[PDB]
Amino acid sequence: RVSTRSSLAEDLRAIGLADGDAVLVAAALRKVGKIVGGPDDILDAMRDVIGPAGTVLGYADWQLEDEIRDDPAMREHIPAFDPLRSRSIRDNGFWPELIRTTPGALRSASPGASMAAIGGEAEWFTADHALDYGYGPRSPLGKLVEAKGKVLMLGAPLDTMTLLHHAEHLADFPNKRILRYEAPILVDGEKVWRWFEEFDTSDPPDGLADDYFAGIVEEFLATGRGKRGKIGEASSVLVPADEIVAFAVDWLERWGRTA
Amino acid sequence: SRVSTRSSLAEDLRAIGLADGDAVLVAAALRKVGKIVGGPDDILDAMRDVIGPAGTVLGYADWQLEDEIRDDPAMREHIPAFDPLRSRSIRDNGFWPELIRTTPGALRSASPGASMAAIGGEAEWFTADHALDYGYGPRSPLGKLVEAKGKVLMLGAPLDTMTLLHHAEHLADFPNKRILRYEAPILVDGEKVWRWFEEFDTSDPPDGLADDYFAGIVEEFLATGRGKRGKIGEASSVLVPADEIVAFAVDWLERWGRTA
Repeated sequence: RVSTRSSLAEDLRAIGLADGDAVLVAAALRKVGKIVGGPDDILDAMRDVIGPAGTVLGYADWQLEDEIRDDPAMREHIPAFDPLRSRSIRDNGFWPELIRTTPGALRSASPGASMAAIGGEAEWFTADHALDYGYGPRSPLGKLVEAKGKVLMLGAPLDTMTLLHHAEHLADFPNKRILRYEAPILVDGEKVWRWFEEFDTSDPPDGLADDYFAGIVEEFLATGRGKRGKIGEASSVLVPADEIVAFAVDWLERWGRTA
Repeated sequence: SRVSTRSSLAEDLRAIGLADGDAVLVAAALRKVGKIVGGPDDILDAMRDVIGPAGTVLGYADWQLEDEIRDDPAMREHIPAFDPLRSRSIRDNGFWPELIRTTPGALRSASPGASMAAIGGEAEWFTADHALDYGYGPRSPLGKLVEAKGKVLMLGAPLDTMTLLHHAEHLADFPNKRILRYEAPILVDGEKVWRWFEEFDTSDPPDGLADDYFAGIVEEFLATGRGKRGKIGEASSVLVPADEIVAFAVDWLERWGRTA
């Protein structure tokens, strides 16, 4: 069947979205199916279910492709990171670009961990995003747990749950990989190369698989605290950010104590 | 097999004919340009560097409607009205018009079928007072482009996608000019109100002509030496004065209707 802004609203209410919720969404918009007014009907329906006080987020990142790090003669030609002009990454899909390009949207300043938010608390999730360790508490992810937010996997593969990288920052497990890279950002309004360091989110900890987030999400849904539903034609899940992070921290700490 | 930079694209745009201050309507196929360092925005950034802050880059936006609005009924109330701020550009000619519209500081026309995204110094002038009915006539950024003696750059896109020539279809005097009538939801007094539109049909060539007959008119105009070709990145491009090819397409169409 075709999905409308009214139809998508009922599908989002059924899966467990309410007024005032702040939900981080990673979406594979192709699985949703035919929509009348395009994929904007999804975002418009969400802002109707959660209201103007609710907030919708999306993992923006940016198109850099690691050709900046050690391809000199590119350095003077790589544009600086601008949280107003830098396009979001196309790895997980068009959904982060849909939020950012929507009028009235905002975008945090940490290049690797940048989130595109829109809604009443969009000014709060994007503000004061730490550059180094951009997945820690001083990030939109940590504020999503602090605000008891939700996460909706709109047909996207479950291993793409970026929120669980915030659990990697908190989990006490031995030998985390410290990733030090150099990226160009805007310092005093001009392009300046800053040295960054964070926990390796491009590769899992030594031992686990690249998609070990998928097993953590499937284990959490087995508890019943999560909800599974369909939005249009895309089978989706909806989990609380505060519980699945604490569930993943215990998952990682339990796995790390085997030393 | 070379890569293009913001500085590299600027020097390529200067050789094709782009200069300071002038306006340029761009229909582009960004894949033909090849690898670019800072993404496709380097193309738009390079133009605004060559044309200066007073120049204006325009793009044919239209909007996503897919003609499912046409007569599919009771799907009528579910169609969001046309918003020159939130309705996205059609994706059939490429990402370029949406690249301009989503760029900060850009504006967008008000005629749904013929809407145009513009950014630059005179972005306010080109997008203003765009007539809903006959959105390709003299009261459109196409007519304002001819008035300001702008240019048209075919950045890898096929020459039959030069939208400016639709403005010449409106000006040319040839018999049996088809008329397209349709209704689409727009914004009247801040609310969605359906409106019947009347315009010269642009989705089909007039009187059994080739669907790509725009490409021939540009190819014949380029034979006069009045335009200029040149590679921008790795894409063969065509820069053409806006006023001269409209006068060329008018005489081409008027003499064609006479010969019939």
